Amino acid sequence: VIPPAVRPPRLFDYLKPYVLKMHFTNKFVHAQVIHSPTATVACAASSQEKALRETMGVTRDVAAASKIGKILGERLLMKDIPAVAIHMKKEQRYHGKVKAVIDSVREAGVKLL
Amino acid sequence: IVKKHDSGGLIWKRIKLTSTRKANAKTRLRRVWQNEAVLKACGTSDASVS
Amino acid sequence: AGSTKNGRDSKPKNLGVKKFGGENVIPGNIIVRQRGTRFHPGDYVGIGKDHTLFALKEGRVRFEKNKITGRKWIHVDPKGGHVLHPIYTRAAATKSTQMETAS
Amino acid sequence: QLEYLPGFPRPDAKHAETILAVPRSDSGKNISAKERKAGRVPSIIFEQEDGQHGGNKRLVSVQTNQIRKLVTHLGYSFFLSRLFDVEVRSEIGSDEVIEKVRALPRSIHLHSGTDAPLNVTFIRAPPGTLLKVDIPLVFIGDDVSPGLKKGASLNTIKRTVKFLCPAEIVPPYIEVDLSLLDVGQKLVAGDLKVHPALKLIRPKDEPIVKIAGGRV
Amino acid sequence: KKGDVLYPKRTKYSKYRKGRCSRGCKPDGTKLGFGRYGIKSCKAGRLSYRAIEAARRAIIGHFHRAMSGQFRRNGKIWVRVFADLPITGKPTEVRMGRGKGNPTGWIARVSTGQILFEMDGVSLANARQAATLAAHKLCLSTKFVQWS
RNA sequence: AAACCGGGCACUACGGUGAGACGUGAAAACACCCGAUCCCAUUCCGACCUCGAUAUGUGGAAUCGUCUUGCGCCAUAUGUACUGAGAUUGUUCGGGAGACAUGGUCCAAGCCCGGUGA
RNA sequence: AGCGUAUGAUGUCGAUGGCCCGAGGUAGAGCACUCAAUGGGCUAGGGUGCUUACCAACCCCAGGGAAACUCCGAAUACAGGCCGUUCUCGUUUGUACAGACAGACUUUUGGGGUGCUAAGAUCCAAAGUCGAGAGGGAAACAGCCCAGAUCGUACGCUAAGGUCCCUAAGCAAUCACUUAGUGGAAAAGGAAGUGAUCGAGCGAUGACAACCAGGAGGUGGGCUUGGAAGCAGCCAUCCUUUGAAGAAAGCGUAAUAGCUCACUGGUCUAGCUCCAUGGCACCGAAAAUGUAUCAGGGCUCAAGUGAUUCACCGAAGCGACGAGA
RNA sequence: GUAGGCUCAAGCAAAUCUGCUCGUGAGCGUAAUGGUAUAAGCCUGCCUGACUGUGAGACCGACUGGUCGAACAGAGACGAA
Ligand SMILES: [K+]
Ligand SMILES: [K+]
Ligand SMILES: [Mg+2]
Ligand SMILES: [Mg+2]
Ligand SMILES: [Mg+2]
Ligand SMILES: [Mg+2]
Ligand SMILES: [Mg+2]
Ligand SMILES: [Mg+2]
Ligand SMILES: [Mg+2]
Ligand SMILES: [Mg+2]
Ligand SMILES: [Mg+2]
Ligand SMILES: [Mg+2]
Ligand SMILES: [Mg+2]
Ligand SMILES: [Mg+2]
Ligand SMILES: [Mg+2]
Ligand SMILES: [Mg+2]
Ligand SMILES: [Mg+2]
Ligand SMILES: [Mg+2]
Ligand SMILES: [Mg+2]
Ligand SMILES: [Mg+2]
Ligand SMILES: [Mg+2]
Ligand SMILES: [Mg+2]
Ligand SMILES: [Mg+2]
Ligand SMILES: [Mg+2]
Ligand SMILES: [Mg+2]
Ligand SMILES: [Mg+2]
Ligand SMILES: [Mg+2]
Ligand SMILES: [Mg+2]
Ligand SMILES: [Mg+2]
Ligand SMILES: [Mg+2]
Ligand SMILES: [Mg+2]
Ligand SMILES: [Mg+2]
Ligand SMILES: [Mg+2]
Ligand SMILES: [Mg+2]
Ligand SMILES: [Mg+2]
Ligand SMILES: [Mg+2]
Repeated sequence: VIPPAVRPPRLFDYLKPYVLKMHFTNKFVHAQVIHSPTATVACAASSQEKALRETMGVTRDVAAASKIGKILGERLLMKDIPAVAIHMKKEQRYHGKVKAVIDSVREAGVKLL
Repeated sequence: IVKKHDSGGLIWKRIKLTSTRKANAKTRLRRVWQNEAVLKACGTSDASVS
Repeated sequence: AGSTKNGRDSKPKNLGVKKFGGENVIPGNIIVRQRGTRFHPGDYVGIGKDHTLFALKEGRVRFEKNKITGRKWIHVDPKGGHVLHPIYTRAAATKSTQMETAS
Repeated sequence: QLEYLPGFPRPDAKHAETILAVPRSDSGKNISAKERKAGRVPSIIFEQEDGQHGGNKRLVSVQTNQIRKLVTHLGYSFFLSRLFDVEVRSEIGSDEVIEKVRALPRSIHLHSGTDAPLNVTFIRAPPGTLLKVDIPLVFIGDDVSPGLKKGASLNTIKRTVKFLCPAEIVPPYIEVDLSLLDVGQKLVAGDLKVHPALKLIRPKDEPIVKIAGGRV
Repeated sequence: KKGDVLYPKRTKYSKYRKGRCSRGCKPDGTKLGFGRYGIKSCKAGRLSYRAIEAARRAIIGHFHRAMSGQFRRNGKIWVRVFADLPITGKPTEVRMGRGKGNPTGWIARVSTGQILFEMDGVSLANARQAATLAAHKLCLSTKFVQWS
């Protein structure tokens, strides 16, 4: 079948302008928080960064995803962003690296919307 | 106008298109053509001081 | 003797659009009464169990059409604009006021 | 090398008339009916280049008698596959030449019941312009063919073939020789003898004509 | 098909609207699709399938008689008009309303300019004579068409 | 630093979706090549997905570019169909398709991370 | 419920138009789905005697019908916001009093269904008139055209419709057409009168019509066949000499014979024949008390038809003067 | 009801799987129409919100009456959320 175009969820009562999106490659893990009204990155954490690619041994596994999630949660609380909304792609489930990033963000003290 | 002339028992006679009827139609056409010319000339802009 | 076996029809249902594009709505106003999703719900539009579309916020009806598939959505553009989630107004907006009054 | 090759048909000198046109101030059914009541066919002269924004279009009217005579004498398909000189004057018999152009008649609308001309369309074709033209086919050699001497019948599948043509060497027709055709086998569009600068638009495996088996 | 008389083998519905037939043309003009000669209509109207088959039989018989030997069978006809609309009727001594009547025949709706027959494999004179012979079976005004 | 390159998000049918041909793996990136111990995948199966593992192999599959095109899509005729008002039993004034036909597949363009330039 | 009245109380309306803006799936069109359906190209295959004028699925090309099909798709209409015009409350609502719930006809059968594309039929949509509306026109006339009667006048201007008489006002003006009383009932089809325009073909190289002379040879083509010889039928339909002549277009013969035509030369001399678009005429055209299908006279020496033009007549419409509420 | 997972029908190649075309033509108990693809279809686990009392605001409309519904209180089901 022809795949339908993916739409953001429809607004019901409130805006919720901060959206968390995750990306994983063969070498690095990524996590971007997007400000939807301006299409700008409010906060981002990845193991490809110059300050982070040497402070951890493995930059591609589940442990790296957990570390990047904790770093992103601390950075989000530093920018006074109390809560984010989770966006999963077509192939992403609540398992493995996605689960590690989500659990580390929630454990850092950021509410999930 | 009634256009039923060859059916039924109620006679609606066919009004012949005479030259006098054509003259009246031409007069009505001249009136509507002058009205249309006035509307074309005046339709380019609106009057001010509203 | 002749007899027709066709004499039935059903009562009218009065389906269709009640609020066209640009019309003002208040919460609870029915926008479309339909069978199935002839129009899909958009932002600030609810959908009922008989696929009735109703406004969730005060605002104006706006129609959207997908150019590729032909699917149509109906949105309400809210009168006072978007309202942030209360967790952002309690914390992020107070820090926003602090950042504004420090500037 | 932009000349008709030897041994190929050229446009005839007898039908090389100049089409006379006068300008037309508007478009629509109203002015078209008023022009046809005055004995003129509404028309348009345009070009390929800016198809959006009109084609540098000029609205004209041509005489009904000249168009009817040309379509009757040439034929419908032969009229649409032959270049013409179009002269635009300020009025009929004047001297203020507004445009003198060599144009192809792109389309002509004849009335479905009375076959009176309702619209003629001319596209500007200066040298070096490539036009999609439907060239009619002339079938010769049917009195010499072995297939039709035996009593079989001719299935003429196509009467026109579409070609992309430079404007200089648009053939008025393509002669199809049937003389080496006995019963059963067929000619395709690749078998047509054309100038090398003409390109088939449809695939070469399109059957043109076929001698089908006569009933024993 | 069904040999001579042409109507559908089946229809989705048995009883149709009357419809309107006095209007309708071909807005782009008409050209022959299969043959070199043809018959087109000049008016808009209704033709019964029996009249269409009578005209076809007249063309076929004229080609069968005027040509002999090997060119007798070389004349080919195309029938471009098809009676696919059923008509109904009611018997005598029957009052006006107890439902629609039983189907009684088939008609074809014809527009102005619509091509009715096409001919190939014959001479121009025989095509003209077959067109004249076929026109007398039809209740609509027709015209002889030549490919050009 | 200001441009360029890679990836992620965003924009979007002139920007979509196919086909063919030619290239490209920058000291970097993406993917594949390899495995199935734990998580996960299989109503059988590392086929898919997942978790692992790659001083440098490959761009065969995908992913990037360039052209050629097919459908679409956008723009635009001319004429006709149809139609609103009006009865010279529609001699007028307006609207105007579908199918044709002609061109185009633009221009502009945001944020973050990494690399080269530095 | 909708629609009438009276009397209160509220809105700033109601009505109508402009601009902006919104969803459409009808008319039309088209085949991309469904149904209905035409011709061809390829070949599976079936079946015949390697072969198979026999049919041949699936694809491909051409083609293109539908109220209960839609790749498309109007004009109108409708909803909403704002702003003009009307200065009228005709709007909403309280209270009190109703009547009415049998409708008719006309708008191309060009909004449709049913009926027979019948009905002064019947049933819905959208207008109008009658109902409940007089006046002028349509001979006479509920429903068509024009137009809304408070009253008076022996004043004026107009609408529809008229201007030879009947009958108020033109034997009106200019340019064309018809000679059928067409106008002033009736189709397919026939005939080709009379104009307008554009073609086509032939033509002093002599065309058309007319008169004169030839119209041949292989050949009696082969078959068929009692005979078929140009001419019952089948197949061939070539060639030659020619100025020209068909293996013959008519007739005619049992078959031959014979007489013409196509074709050609001579004489004569100026244009001749058919194609297209549309103009106006002719035939097709028979009912019953009495002409009886311009109302009648009569009209072509238009008072008929097409186009252009000027005056006038014409209503209870509108004005003037006088009078009411 | 919910959470998770999955994607039909038809055609073609190999000749039931595996793939490629294609697009709503499958399914959704039951007529027809409209709708529908990370579903409204199919499979699995647990459940019983197939609750109690209400309801801003609308859609139908002679009236009787019918329909959709954000949201509130209580008691729950499923879900990492
Ligand atoms: K379940
Ligand atoms: K609750
Ligand atoms: Mg009577
Ligand atoms: Mg009467
Ligand atoms: Mg006169
Ligand atoms: Mg007058
Ligand atoms: Mg226009
Ligand atoms: Mg168009
Ligand atoms: Mg239609
Ligand atoms: Mg059609
Ligand atoms: Mg339809
Ligand atoms: Mg409005
Ligand atoms: Mg009653
Ligand atoms: Mg009643
Ligand atoms: Mg009634
Ligand atoms: Mg009507
Ligand atoms: Mg009716
Ligand atoms: Mg009737
Ligand atoms: Mg009646
Ligand atoms: Mg009655
Ligand atoms: Mg009414
Ligand atoms: Mg009464
Ligand atoms: Mg009244
Ligand atoms: Mg009256
Ligand atoms: Mg009277
Ligand atoms: Mg009267
Ligand atoms: Mg009054
Ligand atoms: Mg008098
Ligand atoms: Mg008469
Ligand atoms: Mg007559
Ligand atoms: Mg008598
Ligand atoms: Mg006067
Ligand atoms: Mg008076
Ligand atoms: Mg008065
Ligand atoms: Mg007074
Ligand atoms: Mg799910």
